[PDB]
Amino acid sequence: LDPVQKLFVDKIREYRTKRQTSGGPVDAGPEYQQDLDRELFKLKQMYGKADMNTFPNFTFEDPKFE
Amino acid sequence: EVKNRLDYHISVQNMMRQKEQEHMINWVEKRVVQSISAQQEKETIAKCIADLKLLSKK
Amino acid sequence: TTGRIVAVIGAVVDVQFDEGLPPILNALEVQGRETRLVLEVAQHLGESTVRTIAMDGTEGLVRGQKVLDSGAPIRIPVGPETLGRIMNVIGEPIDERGPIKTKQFAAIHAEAPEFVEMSVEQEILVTGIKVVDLLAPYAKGGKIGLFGGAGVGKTVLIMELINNVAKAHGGYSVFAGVGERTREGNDLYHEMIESGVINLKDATSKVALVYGQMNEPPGARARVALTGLTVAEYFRDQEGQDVLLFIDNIFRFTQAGSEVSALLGRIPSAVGYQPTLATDMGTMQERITTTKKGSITSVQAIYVPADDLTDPAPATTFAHLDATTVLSRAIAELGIYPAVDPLDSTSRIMDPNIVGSEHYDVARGVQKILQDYKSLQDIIAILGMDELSEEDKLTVSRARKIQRFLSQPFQVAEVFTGHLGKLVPLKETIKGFQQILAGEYDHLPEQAFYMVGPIEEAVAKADKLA
Amino acid sequence: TTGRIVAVIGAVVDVQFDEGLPPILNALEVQGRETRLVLEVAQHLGESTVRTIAMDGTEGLVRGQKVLDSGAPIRIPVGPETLGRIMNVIGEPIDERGPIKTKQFAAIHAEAPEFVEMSVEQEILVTGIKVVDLLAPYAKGGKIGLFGGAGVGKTVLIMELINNVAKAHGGYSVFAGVGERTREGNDLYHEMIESGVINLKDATSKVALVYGQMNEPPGARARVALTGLTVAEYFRDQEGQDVLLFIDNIFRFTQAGSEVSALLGRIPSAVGYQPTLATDMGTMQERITTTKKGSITSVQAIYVPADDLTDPAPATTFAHLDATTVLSRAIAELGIYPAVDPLDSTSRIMDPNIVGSEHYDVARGVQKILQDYKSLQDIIAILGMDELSEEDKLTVSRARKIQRFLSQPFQVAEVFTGHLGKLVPLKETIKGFQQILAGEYDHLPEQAFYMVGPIEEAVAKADKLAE
Amino acid sequence: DLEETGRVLSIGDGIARVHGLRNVQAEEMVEFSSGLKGMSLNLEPDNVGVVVFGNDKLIKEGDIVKRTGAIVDVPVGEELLGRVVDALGNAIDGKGPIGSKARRRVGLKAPGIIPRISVREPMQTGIKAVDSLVPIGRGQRELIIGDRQTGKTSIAIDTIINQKRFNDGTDEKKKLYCIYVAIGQKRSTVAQLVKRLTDADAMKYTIVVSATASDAAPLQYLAPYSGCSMGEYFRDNGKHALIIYDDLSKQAVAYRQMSLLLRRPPGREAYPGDVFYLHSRLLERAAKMNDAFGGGSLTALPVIETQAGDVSAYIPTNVISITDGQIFLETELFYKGIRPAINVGLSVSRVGSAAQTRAMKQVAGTMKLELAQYREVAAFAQFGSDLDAATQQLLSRGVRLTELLKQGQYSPMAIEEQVAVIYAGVRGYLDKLEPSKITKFENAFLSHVISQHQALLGKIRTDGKISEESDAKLKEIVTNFLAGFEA
Repeated sequence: LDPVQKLFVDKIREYRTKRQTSGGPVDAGPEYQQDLDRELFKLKQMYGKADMNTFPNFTFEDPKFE
Repeated sequence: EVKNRLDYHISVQNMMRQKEQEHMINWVEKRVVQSISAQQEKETIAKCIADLKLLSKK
Repeated sequence: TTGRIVAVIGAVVDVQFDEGLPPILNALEVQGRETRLVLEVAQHLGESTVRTIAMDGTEGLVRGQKVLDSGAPIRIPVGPETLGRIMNVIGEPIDERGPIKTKQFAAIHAEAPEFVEMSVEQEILVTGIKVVDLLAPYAKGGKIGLFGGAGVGKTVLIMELINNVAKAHGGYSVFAGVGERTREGNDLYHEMIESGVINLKDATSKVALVYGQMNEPPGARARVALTGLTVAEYFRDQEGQDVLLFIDNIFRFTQAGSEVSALLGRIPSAVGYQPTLATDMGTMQERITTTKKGSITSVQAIYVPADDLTDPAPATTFAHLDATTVLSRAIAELGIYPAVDPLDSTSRIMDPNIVGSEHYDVARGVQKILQDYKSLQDIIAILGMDELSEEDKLTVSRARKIQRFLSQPFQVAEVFTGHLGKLVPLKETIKGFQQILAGEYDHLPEQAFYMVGPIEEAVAKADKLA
Repeated sequence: TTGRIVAVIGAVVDVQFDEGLPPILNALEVQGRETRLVLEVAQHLGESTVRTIAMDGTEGLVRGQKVLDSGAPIRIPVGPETLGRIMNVIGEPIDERGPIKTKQFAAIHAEAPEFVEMSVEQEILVTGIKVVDLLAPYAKGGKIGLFGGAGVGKTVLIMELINNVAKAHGGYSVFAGVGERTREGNDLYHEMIESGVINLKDATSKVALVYGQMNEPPGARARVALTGLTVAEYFRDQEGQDVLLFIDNIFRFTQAGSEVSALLGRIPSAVGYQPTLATDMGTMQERITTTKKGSITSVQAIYVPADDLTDPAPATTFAHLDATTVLSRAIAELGIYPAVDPLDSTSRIMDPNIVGSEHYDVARGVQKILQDYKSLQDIIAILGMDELSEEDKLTVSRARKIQRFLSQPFQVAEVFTGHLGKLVPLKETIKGFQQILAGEYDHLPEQAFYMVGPIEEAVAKADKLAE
Repeated sequence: DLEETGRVLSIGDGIARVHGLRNVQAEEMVEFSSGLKGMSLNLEPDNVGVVVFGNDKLIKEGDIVKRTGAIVDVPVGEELLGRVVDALGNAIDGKGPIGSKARRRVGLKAPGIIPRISVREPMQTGIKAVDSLVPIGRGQRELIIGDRQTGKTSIAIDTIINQKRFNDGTDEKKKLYCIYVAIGQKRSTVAQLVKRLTDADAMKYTIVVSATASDAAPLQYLAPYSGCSMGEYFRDNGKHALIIYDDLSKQAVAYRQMSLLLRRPPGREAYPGDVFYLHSRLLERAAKMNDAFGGGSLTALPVIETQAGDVSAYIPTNVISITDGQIFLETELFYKGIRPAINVGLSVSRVGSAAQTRAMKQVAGTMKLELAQYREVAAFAQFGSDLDAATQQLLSRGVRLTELLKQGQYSPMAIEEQVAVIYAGVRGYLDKLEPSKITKFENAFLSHVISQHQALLGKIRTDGKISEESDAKLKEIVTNFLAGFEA
């Protein structure tokens, strides 16, 4: 409704204020950040072990002279 | 190996945004849910549209 | 809100809450019930009256005696400080060191992990015990069912497992003493005390003991299942855990379900069984799992009901069993502690395409060898050894080495063993068997394979001899 | 009259007609029902309410909905135009050739023929299938029960009778696929077209098809039987006709009954079986007869769930039976098609007179030996074999030959058999056993008798095997 | 706006006696307050017996039950081919939302004879044994009866996987939309399964309707009918649907329980019998349609999981009597390591032939038979018996053939390979070889022919029928290959 779009406005306002700022997450404090870190570790194992932000190097192979 | 790096960042931002979205949402809604007696006329528009039901259903 | 005793017929108390309509499973505390007389709302009968089930005994029941709805299920302390605390079902100590001192509480129903929560393809939990790992390699999250030798140090083995794993990987434990004798819980108690896997001065009390014993009203015992789950979920999600969840003997829980079924006016079913037997289970089981939160890995003492299984429940259970333990007297009889039988230490997920033939075949070779050897054992039983092919003789010896190699000392029972225990790293174990299988050591003391840890230590043990 | 749906608790549609309560068996038509929704009045429940049965689905019903009592049972066209037409229970096409137009109409109930109305004594019919005749020497116009488990070749078997025999008897037939597994009913159908046993060119399509399938409510399933009966009764009485009445499966009727009983507010008595198991069935079976105006030769499929016969239902069934075709899972499993339990598959009209003594005796000898053999199974089962009288040894084998000989390949189900199946003119059969008995074959391998027709040929078959 | 609502007259047991709304439609799906659905089964005057889909710990007394005013429908559409949903037809996959914004009545009748047609369709599973020995077309009800991950479940999986090629193919006229209605299989179980499917991404042509182990029984109950409706759509959109009903046994429990909770008593085996009707009606909707339905099919592979092999049990008997055959699977063989663990003495397709090719007939006729006999001599002859050469041969060969139908779990195949390798064996190309190495041979052989004689294979596929030349080519290919297999 339109008296219920009066509430919808309210939320839209808070979203921008946060996004162009942050306090933790604006409304979240350390608590968010801490939770992430618990999920973030387990995902490394699911996703590999390193190179997550940096291109993988490679190596090349050899033989036996016969 | 190239994919593995990227999709982690995407996935984290996605889940992170939902854990912002929910957390802001409940906090905003749990703060501001008060002005219904201050503006009655959300039930007056209920009775307005509700009269356009009580008339305009049949 | 308050309720009234409107009807008491035994521990079914129909309480008319004279002003409340709290949903089913809302926990009620009866007022004037000094002892926490929880009634669990069971049915909304109408008339603001609910059928509740008293979960504490009935006495002194004033007609219209006052009940105050606790309005949600039992909320119970959930928090690590429980490890080292024996609570009854209600989450009250029965370790009696005042209360248990969490703050994080939980209403005692928890719900299934869902698809989105999953961690889709499971993972073996490994103990480092030869028998376990090999024969029924455990799955983290898996519900494993213990048919097993009584008083053989079943529990001890379990302690040892806890020791091996819950120590190793930082798993914790919850013990749900389902249908336990006060005596048996005692037995455990000291066993744990003694073992120092409960430590009433250390957080190396790694186990919260939750007891839902016979002597309780059904409801409590019935519900102790949900409860126990609720704790482990606390550890699981919160403490990230891979929990070992002992629910022992879940069967009696089940019994309790049925017991009430009748007395819930419900038809239970044929064989007595609540017809919901499966759903009860299902819902329970589905809480127990592996997720993106860790695992609640379930070590479940499971009675062979009426030594039959026809009786639906275990039949269902089979679904709910995923890795199976029959702890075995024969093995025990052979003096072998580990006393497990391999042909029972199986997993429905133990299949080669479905886990792997490294286990399955190295084992098949082994299981073959032992059984084949068993086939010879009858032959030999008549003939002696002589007659056989040497290869058979070898295999017998090997089978036997392997066997012996399964004998594994106990840390937790130096009192029994006079030894420290051992653990065996799985690769090394297997490798071990590859060696014996390879016949490599079959020129060595076979009885050096007896009571050791690493296969190397069996080898080592051979050497000092010859 | 109009009634209002007062309760529909399932397809028990509880109707209150305020507009009296005219008798039970009143068919009600529910008004406002997309399907013309027949309710059969069952109880005047009291106070302007009747308990009725929906036989159809219960859709859209608003409790109150008007039902206009059609005031009498379902009236359906009956008579010859139904032949070659596939009818539903509500005596309405599913031929999908539109209406049937044989203007005698009927309430699907009909009531049992008086004592005088019975053809007093019936006389052996035959089929030519050794096993069949032998054990159940067919009765003209009898009600033959097929106790039988789960269409394993059961269904094939019944067909097989139909094929050899229902063909062999020229005159009209009624086929009632009750609870019928529509897929096979399709097949059968298509076959009848194919065979020209149904022809969309004549009602000389010797079979009128009635199907009252298992996607139907019980109410339908229960009642289709009555329907089929009413019709065949038309042909019997009216048209003379040895109507061959295929019921596949009466069980589903019964089944339909038992299921409702609970819902009928009754006790669904032992085994869940309704109290009234007997009366409904009995009265029904008693409707079936060979009157003095003809025969309804009824081959009545009897599913026997888990084949238990001790089971009240079959227990009852026997009372009405004339020839029992007992299919033996035990036999069947040996791959045998025929599947029969022979010494259960019977016809009461075992006679040195009627079957003549030749058959009779031969059979009795046979019956005996098999029975004896039967004794031996138990013995060998537990005692291995091997130290017995060697005569027994012989018989054991013989019995197996006999057995085997009783086995016949399938003549329609080359699809199942990879053989054609045969028929054995009765004397070659009597003779047959006499021959085996004569040991004429019995210095031979046992193999050949399997899946055979005439005994000579079994010998022929022996020869090829004697290689 | 009490003018679309009622109050829960009593609730207990997820059994809602529902007050009011006497406007109710028969078979109306209603919605309770909680987003929970129920169905107004029983119109009692003063209440509505409403089955609760879900739970009433999520409810309290007097709760408003609001009409949904709808007779049960399920969302229907093809995007579900590419979805796992709950019974309500909601993404338990959670992918996104259903693409299905069509709805379809779940209670649609099984059409008539005339609205149907027999089979001539074949359908494949890539399981040699299956397609051959219980050769199955489409429409067909075939009971899979079997035990604890005997691949019991697997069996369906490989089959589905097999259809992948077809879904990668053009056999649209045969395009098999697979519905695996998963009843009672826990979330985990499903998780594995689904995952496997994902990987196979058969899922693109697949609905997985999942009512896990946990479920509210009516959901579990409902789920197949649901699956069924969805598949009927496909069938009816000409397509060929394959529904795997997995398993109605569990459903039966759920229902029974439901009945009993409805206080409605049961019969035999304590089981109320209209679960037969239930299923029968459910399964009757499994059919092979005429042309009007675009020739549709819904092939039903119901699963009932044996326990104890007491087929004797009412419910199996029932199902048998409904089905158009069964694949009985034997566990012992499984322990023996044998997947397929079948006992095809206990497996039948009384149909069989509607699904068959001469290629297949040409090897299979003999084989089926050979196996029969082989089995027979497995069964009587030597195991500690006689040593007649004939039979001994039959055994050797037979034994061979046995392995040859023995198929790994996760191993569906192309038919031509199968006929090919089978042919090889049929024609006795391996008696001269010991059983294990057949397997080796086959793999190798297979890859060989795939490589070179893809030509020949191609052709063999093409004509659908091995040809004498081919036979020779094949023969040669094999003999030589074989020759290679040794040397």
